[PDB]
This record gives sequence, C-alpha cells and structure tokens, in this order.
Amino acid sequence: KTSTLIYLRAYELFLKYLQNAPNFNSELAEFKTYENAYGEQKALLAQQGFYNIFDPNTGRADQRTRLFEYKRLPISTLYDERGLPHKWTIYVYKAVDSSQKPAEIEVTRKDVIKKIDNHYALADLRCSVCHVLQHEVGQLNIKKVQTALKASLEFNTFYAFYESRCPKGGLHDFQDKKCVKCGLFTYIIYDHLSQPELVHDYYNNYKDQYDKEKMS
Amino acid sequence: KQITQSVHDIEGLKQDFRLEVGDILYRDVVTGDVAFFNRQPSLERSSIGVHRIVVLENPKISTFQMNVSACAWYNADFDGDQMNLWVPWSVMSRVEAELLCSVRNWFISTKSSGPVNGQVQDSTVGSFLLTRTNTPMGKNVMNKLHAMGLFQTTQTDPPCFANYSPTDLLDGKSVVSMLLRQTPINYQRAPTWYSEVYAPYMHYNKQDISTQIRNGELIEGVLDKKAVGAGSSGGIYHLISRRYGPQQALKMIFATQQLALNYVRNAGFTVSTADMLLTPEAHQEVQEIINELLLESEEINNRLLHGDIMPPIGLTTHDFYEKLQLNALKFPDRILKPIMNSINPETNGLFQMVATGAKGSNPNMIHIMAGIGQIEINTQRIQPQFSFGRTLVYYPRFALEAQAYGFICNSYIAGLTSPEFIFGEMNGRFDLINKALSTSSTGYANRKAIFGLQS
Amino acid sequence: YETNQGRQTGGWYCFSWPYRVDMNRFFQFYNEMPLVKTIAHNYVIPNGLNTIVAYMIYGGYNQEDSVIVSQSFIDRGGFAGTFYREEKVELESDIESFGKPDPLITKNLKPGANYEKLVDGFVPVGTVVKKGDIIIGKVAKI
Amino acid sequence: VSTFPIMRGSNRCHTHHLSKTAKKEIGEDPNEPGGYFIARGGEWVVDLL
Amino acid sequence: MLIPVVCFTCGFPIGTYAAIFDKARTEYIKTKMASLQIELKDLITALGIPMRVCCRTHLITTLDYRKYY
Amino acid sequence: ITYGPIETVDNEELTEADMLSFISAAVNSTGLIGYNIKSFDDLMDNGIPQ
Amino acid sequence: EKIFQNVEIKPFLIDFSNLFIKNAAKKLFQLEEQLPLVPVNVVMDFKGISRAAVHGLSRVLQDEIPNYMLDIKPGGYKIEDSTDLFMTEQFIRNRINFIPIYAKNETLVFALRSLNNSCEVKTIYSRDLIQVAGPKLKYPIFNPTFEIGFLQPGKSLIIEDIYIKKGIGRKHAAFNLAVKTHFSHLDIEQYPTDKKEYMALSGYKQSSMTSDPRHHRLGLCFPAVPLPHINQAVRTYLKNACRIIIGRIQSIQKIYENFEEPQPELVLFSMDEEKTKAIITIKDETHTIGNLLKTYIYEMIPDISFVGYQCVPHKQEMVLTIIHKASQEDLITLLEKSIQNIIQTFQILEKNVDELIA
Amino acid sequence: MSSRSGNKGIAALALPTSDMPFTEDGLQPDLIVNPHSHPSRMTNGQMIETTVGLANALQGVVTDGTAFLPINVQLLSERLAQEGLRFNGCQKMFNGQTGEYFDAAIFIGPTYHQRLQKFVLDDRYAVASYGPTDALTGQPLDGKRSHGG
Ligand SMILES: [Mg+2]
Ligand SMILES: [Zn+2]
Repeated sequence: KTSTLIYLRAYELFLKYLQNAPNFNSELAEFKTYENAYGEQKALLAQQGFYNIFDPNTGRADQRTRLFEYKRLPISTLYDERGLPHKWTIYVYKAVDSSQKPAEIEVTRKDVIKKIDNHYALADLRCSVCHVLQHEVGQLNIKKVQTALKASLEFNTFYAFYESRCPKGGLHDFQDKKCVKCGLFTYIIYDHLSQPELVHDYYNNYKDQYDKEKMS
Repeated sequence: KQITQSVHDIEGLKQDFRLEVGDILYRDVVTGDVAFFNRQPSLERSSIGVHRIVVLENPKISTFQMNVSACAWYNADFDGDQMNLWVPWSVMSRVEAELLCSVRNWFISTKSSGPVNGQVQDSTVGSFLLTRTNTPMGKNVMNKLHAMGLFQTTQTDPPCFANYSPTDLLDGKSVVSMLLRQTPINYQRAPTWYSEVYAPYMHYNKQDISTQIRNGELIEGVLDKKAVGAGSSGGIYHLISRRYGPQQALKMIFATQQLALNYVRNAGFTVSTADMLLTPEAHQEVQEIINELLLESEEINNRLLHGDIMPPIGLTTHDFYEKLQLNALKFPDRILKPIMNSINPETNGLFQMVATGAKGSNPNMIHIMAGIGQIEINTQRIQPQFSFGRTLVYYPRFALEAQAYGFICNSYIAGLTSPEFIFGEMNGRFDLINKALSTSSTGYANRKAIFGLQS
Repeated sequence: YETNQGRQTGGWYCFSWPYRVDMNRFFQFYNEMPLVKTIAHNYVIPNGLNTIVAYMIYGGYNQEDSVIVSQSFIDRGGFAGTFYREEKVELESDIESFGKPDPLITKNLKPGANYEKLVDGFVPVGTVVKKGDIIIGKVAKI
Repeated sequence: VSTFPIMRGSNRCHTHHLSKTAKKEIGEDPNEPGGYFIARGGEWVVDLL
Repeated sequence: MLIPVVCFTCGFPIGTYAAIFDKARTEYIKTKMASLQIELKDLITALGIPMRVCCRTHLITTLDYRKYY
Repeated sequence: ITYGPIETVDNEELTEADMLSFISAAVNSTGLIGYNIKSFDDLMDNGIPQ
Repeated sequence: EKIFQNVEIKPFLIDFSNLFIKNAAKKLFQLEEQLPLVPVNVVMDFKGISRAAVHGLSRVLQDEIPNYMLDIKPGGYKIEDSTDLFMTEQFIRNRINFIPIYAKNETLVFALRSLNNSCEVKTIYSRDLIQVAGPKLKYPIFNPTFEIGFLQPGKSLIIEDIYIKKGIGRKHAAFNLAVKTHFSHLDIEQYPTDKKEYMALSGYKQSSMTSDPRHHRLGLCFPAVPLPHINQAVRTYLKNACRIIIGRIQSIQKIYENFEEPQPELVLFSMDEEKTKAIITIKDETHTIGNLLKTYIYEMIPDISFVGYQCVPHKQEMVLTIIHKASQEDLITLLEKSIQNIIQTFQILEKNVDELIA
Repeated sequence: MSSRSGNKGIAALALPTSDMPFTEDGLQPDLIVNPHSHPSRMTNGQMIETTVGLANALQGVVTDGTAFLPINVQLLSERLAQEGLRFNGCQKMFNGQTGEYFDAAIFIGPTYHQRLQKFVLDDRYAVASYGPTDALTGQPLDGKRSHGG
C-alpha cells in the first residue's frame, strides 16, 4: 500500500508548505528518503539488469577486438640486400589445376587482364628490383640488409647533401675536381660500384665535420 | 467578366450558366500543365526549369515528386530539400515556359558542354547488373515473361516478343538493345567496371570490360557510370542527344532507368555488414602492410635520433622531416590485395557500388575495410596544439610515433580508438568548416562576377 | 550529424505536456529503447522506434536518401503523435472584449469567415477548426 | 520594490525540494532537472558563456 | 506510452500478452539483479509469440509511460 | 595516507564495460545539470548580497 | 491431382509451464487457462498452381480481404472535463482500432467507462469494454488482456460508442487479417545457405528470372479466432479470400465482355502488323489482379507479342497492356478464356479448402 | 526520418503490407533504406547496429553499443550464425508485389530510427494570386506566416 501513502502524504506536505508549516523542513526531508525508496521500485520496473556479451574464453565481458597491433617488422620487409626499396609491381599467378602446363605467369598490372583468366589464381607478389617473392623475404639476410642500407643511407645522404654542394666547395657539378663525377653517371646511379666507395671515402672527413656543425 | 471588368467567385454564377467570349477563367492546374521548378540557391542555368505537371490525386501526399535523374539540374537530394514551384498562368509566360525554359534545354550543361542527367545510384548499378554477362547463379539470362516485365514501366511502346517461346532465354544485353534500337547510336569505350587497380585480383570477364554499342545494339560490355552515368561526356545519353535531340535523351534516360530498376526488382541488391568485413588472413595482411609503413616511419625517426636528416637546400629539418614522414605513411597500392581477397565481386554490394561508379570510391572501401591512414590537414600532419610539443594529452611531449600526429592505424569497421577518433574529428570538423565557408565565400564572388559581366 | 539530429528527434518532449500550452511541440506516442543501447540512454529517455529496415533496391523510390515506408507501420502508430499550436490574443484595453461579433453592427467582419461555432467568444473544446473558421472572437469600440 | 527572476529548481523555487509526485500533480515535470527561467510566457535557458 | 496493441512491423497482436509479459519480466529481473542482464527468449516463447524479429523487438524495447511518470 | 603497493592490485579482469561504471559514477557526482543550479544558488546566497 | 494439399493448423498458446507466466497471469488477470481467442499459424501446401495465384491469395488474406475493427463513432469520446489528460482520443482510438476482433455481428457497440477513484495509476484493460448493443456476447470477440491507456489518480475516461467497422487492410492497416510467416517453393532446389560461398545468395538453385515454380508452401497467421472453432474460422478466411479474388476477376470479365460497347476501362487499337493492342485500365486495383491476369494470359498465349501490367503508386490504378498477333475479337476471347482459367483455379482452391480443413 | 548514425531520409512511398518485400520467415521492413546511403557516408555503425540488433531480437536482449567499447564484427557475425541466421544478416527475401524471390539475399534487420521534427505539413505552403501586401512597396508580405509571399 505504498502507493496511497506516498501520494496522500505528498499532497498533505504540499498543502502544509502553502500554509507555512513549522515542521515542514523536517517532514519533507524525511519524505525525500521515503520517495527515494519508492523511486527505486519504479526504477526496478524500468531497468532490467546489467548485461554484456560474454567471452567463452574469459567468462566476463567480451573484450576481443579486431583492432590494430604494432608488431615491429624486420627491416628486410622494406629494403633488399643491396639497400633499395622493394617494388611489389610484378604479380605471380598459380594454376588452380596441376594439368595446366604453364601453371605460373609473372605479369605486370597492365598485362593481367591480357594473360590471366579464371584458370589461374593470384600468388604472392615479386619485387622487380631484387626479384624476391613477398612470402620469401625472410631468406634475405638482415645483417647484410642493414650494412647495405647504412652504406646506401650514407651515400644517399652524402649525395643529397652534395646535390648542389661540392666536397671541395663551389658547386661546379659539371666536371671540376671531384664535385660530380669521375666519368659516367656514377653520382646518382650508385650501381657502377667502387666509384662511390672511393669518392665518399675521399671526403668522409668532410661529411663528419658538416653533420656535427648542422647538429648544433 | 469583361462586360463588368470585375472578378466573380464561382459561388455567385448560377445565373451565368455560360461564359461569354472575352471572359477569363482561372482553372485548376491539371496534368500536362507546365510549371517552373526551382531550388535555392539558384546557382546554375538549370536551377530553374519547366516540368510537365503530374497532379497526384492522393490527399495524403504534400511533397513535390521528381525523377531522381532530374536532381542533377538543381543539385538537389531528398534529405529535406525544399524547392519552389509556380505554375504560369499568362499565355505569354506559358508559351515561353514550354518553348524556352523546358528542362530539355538544360540536359546539356552550359558550363561544361556535357550532359547533366543520366543514371544515378540505383540505376547505375542496376544497368551494370542487367548488362553483366554472368550472375553468381550462372549466365545472366531471363525467360520471356521476365524480359517482358522489364518493359512494363518504361512508358514506351513495348517491343515484340512473338519470336520468343516461353522457355526462351533472353540475354541481359538483348533487352537493352530492344530499347536502344529506337535511338540507334554508336558507342565504344571501356566501362567503369574495369579498373587497373582491381585487375590483378578478381577475374574480369572479357565480355564485360569493353562496352560496344553498334546502331543501338549492345553487343558486348556492361553499362555503368561511364556509359549511362550522370554527367558522363560521350555517354550513350549524350550521343542520343546529339543525333535525336535532348528530349529523346531524357526519354531514354527514363526508359533505361525503368529497365534497370525492374531488373533489380528480381535480381535484388543489398549491402551487409559482412560485405565490409575482411577475412582473418587478409586482416593479418593489412596489419603487415601497416607495420611496414610504421617501420619506415621509425626508420626515419632513427635517422633523426642520430642526426642523419639532412634537409634539402631551402627546407628546414622539421619541414623535411615532416615531408619524409608524410611519404612514409602513404598506403601502398597493395592494400587492395587483402580487400579483394575478402571480397566476392560478383555478390559484394559495397564493391559493386564503388567499382561501377554508382557511389563511393576506392578510399571509401580502403577506409572502411583496410585502414584510415594518415590524417592530413592542409597537406600536413596534426600540429602540436595541445601544448609545446604535444598533439594531445594522450601522447608524450615530442613523441615520435606516427600515431601522435594523426596516423590512424585502424579501419572504420574495426573501430577507431579514443585518440584516433579525436584526430578523425579534427579532420571531420575541418571539412564541415570548409563547406560553410564555401557557401559564403562563393556568394560574394558570384554576385561581384554577375554584376561585372551581366551587361 | 547525429548530435544535431538526436536533439530534433520526436518523442516524449515533456512528461507534463497536458498542463502546458506550447507552440510547435510534437509529442510522439510510442517510444522504444534501442536494441543496441548506449550509455546516454541511462540519463535521457530514448526517442524513436526500433524499425525493421531492409537495405535493398525496391523500385527506385529510395534514391538520394529517400525512404520507402510501410503504410501499415504508419497506420499502427509508427512515429505518430500529436502536434500542438497555441492561439493567444489579448485585449488592448477596456474598449475590447471577447464575444461573438453581432452581424447587425459588424462594420469590420472578415470576408468569407465562419463566425459560427463560437461560444462566449471562444470555440468550444473538442471542435474541429478549418481554414476559414474564426477562433477567439474579439471586438472593439465597445 | 523589485523582483529577481528565479531559476526553476533553485533553492528559491517553490519546487526545490517538493516530492516528485507533488511536482507531478502541480503541473511540473517530475523527471526534468530545471535550470531555466520562466519569463513572459516563455522558458529561457542561460547558457555557459 | 504502452506496448503497442499489435506489432508495428507485421501486426501480430503482442498487446494480448503485453500486460502479462511486463510483470513476468519484472519478476525475472528480481531473480537476476545496469541495463538488461536478462535474456527474455523463454518468457516470450512461453506467451506464444513466435520467433519473429519484429514482435520480440517491439515487445522487449517499448517504453511504458507509467514507469517514467 | 600511504596506499597499498601497486604490484598487488588485481586489474587483469578489469574490462571497459567496468569503466562504464566509473563514467556513471562521474555523471552521478556531477548530476549532469547540477553546476548551473548550484551557481544560481550561490548567486542568490552570496553574490547578490555581496 | 489436387491443387491445395493438406493443411497444418497450429494455434499459438500460452505456455503456463513457465512459472513467471502463470504467476503473472493469475496475479493480474486471474487467468489459468488459454485465452478465448488465440493466434493460429496456418501452413499450406500448394501443388500445380502458379506462383502468381498463391501470392495473390496471400496478399488478399493479408490486406485485401474485408475485415472488422473496433472504431469510435465521432463524438463518442466524451471530451468532458474530468477525463484523463494523458489518454488523448487519438491514442485510445489507435489502441482500440488494432484490438483484433472475431466479430460475427456488426451491430455490437461497446462503451468504456473507467474511473480511477484511488491514489494509484489504474490501467484500463480490454475487459473493461462492456457491451450495450443488441445480442449479448455468447463468446467474446476480443481478448480481455489488451492494455488500453492508464488513468492518473482521480481521472476518468468515458467512450460511449465503440462500434464495429468493416474495411480492407489496404486502405487502413487496422483491417489487416493475416500476417506472413512462411513462403517457399518446394519444387526449386536450395543451396545450403549456412555455407560461406552461398551466404550472399537467396538459396534457390534456379535464378528467379528463369524460374517458374508450381509447388509452393504458404504460411499465414491469423491474429484472433475463437479457440473451440479454429478450423471453421480458417476455412471461412480462406474461402472468403478465394471468393474475393473470383469476384474481382469477374469484375474484369464484365469489362472484357463489354468490348464492342464504349468504356473507358478498356480500349483497343489495331496498330500495324495485324496486332491489336488492348489496354485495360482499372482504378483502385492492386498488384494481385494485374499479376494474375499477366501470368494467366501469358500461360494461355505463350506466343504473345507483349503482356504487362503496372500499378504505379500514384494514379492509384492497374493498367494492363496486351499486344498480340490476332484480331480484336480473337484476342478478347483468348483473354476471356484466360479469366475463366483464373476462375477455375480459384474455384478448385475453394473446393480443396472445403475438402481439407472440415 | 533519421538513424542514430546520422542518415536523414525523406519518406516517399507508402506501401501496403502486401506490397512490402518479405523474407522466407515472413519478416518485412518498416523502412527500406537505399544501400547507396552507406558507401560514401561510411556510416558503418548503422550496419553493425543492424547486425547486433538482429542477434538481440532473437535472444530477447538489449546490448550496450556505446562508442569505444570493444567490438569484433567477425564475432558478432558468428553470434548471428549461432542464433540461427546467416553469417551475414541477409535473408532470402521475396518481392511483395510479384511474389518472386530476389536472386540476392537481402540484409534486413532492426535499426533504431528517429523521426526528425521537420514536418512537411508545416513546411509546405501554397498561395493564390492575391493576399496581404506591404503598404510601402506594394509587394506581398514575407513568408507563410503572413499568409502571402
Ligand atoms: Mg539536401
Ligand atoms: Zn511482428
């Protein structure tokens, strides 16, 4: 019978308020806790539990997510044993049936619709520079990759720094001194070999002294 | 009443019993009357056009109903747009409205010289589904009864099916030919369905990747945004307008629209939460691609730690370091490989909408499925605005991780984290601000340009 | 966009609506808690219904963010409610009063108005009023 | 000689501590918190400047 | 203000068992109890409501004006 | 008022739905409206007389 | 052979085995047994009948069959000045319109007179609808457990003229009779849809464009029929659906047989190649009739040049176009024979309904 | 009308219950939402809510879908499958007008939809050739409220 008690008393208190009751301060304060207890009953008729989806592995709330995780990768996934980035532009395909005589074609993106049909399925890509497949990149030796990149980074930074600058100073990147070339395209092509190995070693001291001056 | 030079309401004309010559009668608008249809802001020449009134006798309808392909004239959509409509009553205005301001004159854009209207959304994908070679069930054919049903609502004179038995199968390209025959044109172009970025994955049907129409006979290929899309210069509707006038182009837009829509009334089209869900193997490859990006970013950072960053002449080290990073966190073209591995293109609703040009693009598919990537505001990363060297309270001062500067690693379907959402909201609000600036900024320029040039 | 549209959604706009005389207020009869609720609904009542929606192409009547609605769902009470408007007028001075303007004196009667269905200057409650009808009849120069 | 507008729900409002049922039968919203002003037939909210 | 007399989507008369379902659900809360820790599938099936997505959706989610006023 | 060492607090079972309880506690503390009512009460009490 | 094969009638019943359900039932309604009117799921098997006819029967039973509802006569809801301020006339009218009734008499008129002389919120249930009109209800027409609006303390609600109105569910959904619970074709093989490769497809092995199913299983649910008289109610509903379809088809048949005499429903043009074009325009006609006509004309004239119908949502009409390599009267008699085929099919359906349920 | 993901929509069709498409189990929609509303707006929350609501209606549960709570769409789809539905929420749907099943399985499920308080009956206005005019310029008054313009 809490319904008839809460309603009638609230009216009497309200009527007492308009008549300036002497005890209205205490009588209303006790009714607030009386209504709050009555309020939870109505809140029970409204709310219906807590709920969450349960994880079978851990029988609490399910926290499994497809979110991203960092998982630092080996450096061989980026640069080859010579130090140049991989270009996954060649698409390798494998036949769905062994009876197919070719069973593998390596074609560029444009040639795919010309030469590939439903009888084949895509396989892992190949780098057009170092000819390694994508799923076999682990075969590349990391310590050889790192030492090649450190020479590639050193030579690239050297020539990037000396893109216009000369190790002996004064631009002169046509022929003079050793600013640009010792013949051929040795200053950008980097695969003629032993020309960068000598010239960079010729002015290695210059590279060391300029980097620290910049880093100040 | 010319005899009285006065206007009488219709309740007090019981003694009239007739109208005399010279009287003017103000009669209710009927179907076939011309009406002016206008959306504000009226920015383009097509912003006011004349439509043939179709009075809707249902008293429960109070909206202005228009074909969807007509919205390209007014830049309108049905998200709550209101457009003015006034029916000319003067004979001079009525003669003018149908002869000069009819929407058939705005089919070709004055701005671009190309067509304005075409198939949009439901029909751009509907035209592709109707005209594709193979359905997942098999060859894309229909019996005589369902080929006839494609022409029920076209409002044109239906073709002849007397040569087809009830058990005869009609190709999807067959029925389109019997509609394109009335306005025979020559069209040969690669469809939007065939894309280089998709080709290494998915097996394109050779009868779908070359849309050729000879004298109104669709003899190969699919019909998509390139052929039937709105605003597609050189499309089939642009060619129909050139040979047979813009009015025939509008009729063939509607006839082809009903043909496509009636096909999807049996083929059915949908998008599901699994259409945007990657396989666990592909999701393991998307992470591998992203870790490769973050590895390159950390390789740049390791150069910065050892002082190996030598900026080019004219750029500061910070400017060069930021320039290097923005190149490091660019999604490679191979990010489509995991997406296409998890997609059945014949049945994937999301892919077909994107690949056929109905709606969306490759970034939308990549963002939903693969990853958001770097967040760029004015062609640069998120600036450290929280404090000196801090981008957010969630990241340390002078943090070098790419995530601190807006690089979002998750995809939309995976669910962004709290700081990824904040960076996304910075880009999201920055797009909302640009829109509001665009309306006001162009308003001043448009009015200045009008007055300088109007004379 | 949702933050904008959530605050415009029809629903139980005020639990004390029958005691209020408000203008342009819509009270939606039926409300539902979302099947997939969020924490926000612990503090504000939900506004809307859990509608079975089909993401399909059906006749091309839903292009450009249009919706095809089941007429039966409308008739059963889906998003139905009451829309309220107020008509408040005040006497300028003792020269004005509420009452049916007597047709004998007139001198300013509205052209083509009803002037019927007025009791004591006001239309009785529960009476339908159309465009031409007169409500809260008032006169001056008394 | 003055009156100051009283925000609904404040300690100087007649419904400051009244019971929810009393608010229900007084014509007020039992669940609403208040925080607005009633001036010349309209309800006004003073925002956070 | 109440559970609809019939399901809005399909018109199955869930209002027949709405009054019984309300108190059965309440008693099922009192034995399980911050939203909805329950599963009401057994209670709904016992009332005779079929395995219809619409009817169960509108039965278990429709707000009651008496609970809030 | 030194608290127990942080090596002993058990949080492996703490889920994010549990942190929703902290959010609810914060909302219950603030009241979601209470700041402006309390500011007006402070006005009437201390500010207007001052 | 027989078209409508054996039927499966299974009413929906309250499972009192659940403790909470029984406790609540006896606590508020004092209910210990099944309610007087229960929903019945009727699952039917159809063989040797086109998909158009079965779907037309389903559509008719859904909304195109005449049905009864409880409505309030205008001025019935006493505006008064004591009535509950929350129970508006619109809200209570919507509550009462959708109370399913199995009324065999239209003269019944009910009155709702509920007063809340107490301090609690009193809920008005359907058992409070007392009846003052003509014949006393031997059996109730509605369940007494429906929740009509609640009354605030001291408030009342008086509605004095709640009568039974006749209509079809297409115009107002409060007349909708049968709710769809099943529809499948038994002569089309189905893929295992729980598999990944077939999860995006419907499941049927034949494409809908090239499929012509003749064996169907149709499941419908009727919302309230008397518990002791379930079978007779189902029989009456199905037979009335068949009668309605036959009657509308005969209405078309009259227009057909008036072909020489002028009429704006039917026009005829002999266009170019001996072909005669017949356009049948009928107002306020649904997809059921147009689909039936198209399918059966196509069955009777396989070599037809074109048959098609369109019920555009606006203009609220069914327009059926037939083009055929035949003269006007040959085409007319072919269409008449096709309509006779439709009538024959639905008369056979009614015969099977009488044979089966009983 | 709008969804909680922010997809406004103006209703332009009123199909009777017989013209509405329906699934094999008889479930039919209340709203029909164009699938093209998704790909360019990227409102994946609505689709995920539809999936979870499909699973919830059968279980008779109401799940908490608050932002930033852990979510696995793969596991929610597996939950759908365990509930008797398909891995995706799609179903075999039949066209209501012709009774023909769609070739593709249609994604139908409960989505919370909001009626925005922008009524067409308030917004629509039509005026005749005469009415109130401005005393100064002689032009019609401004807008619907003045009964002309
Ligand atoms: Mg818009
Ligand atoms: Zn239902």
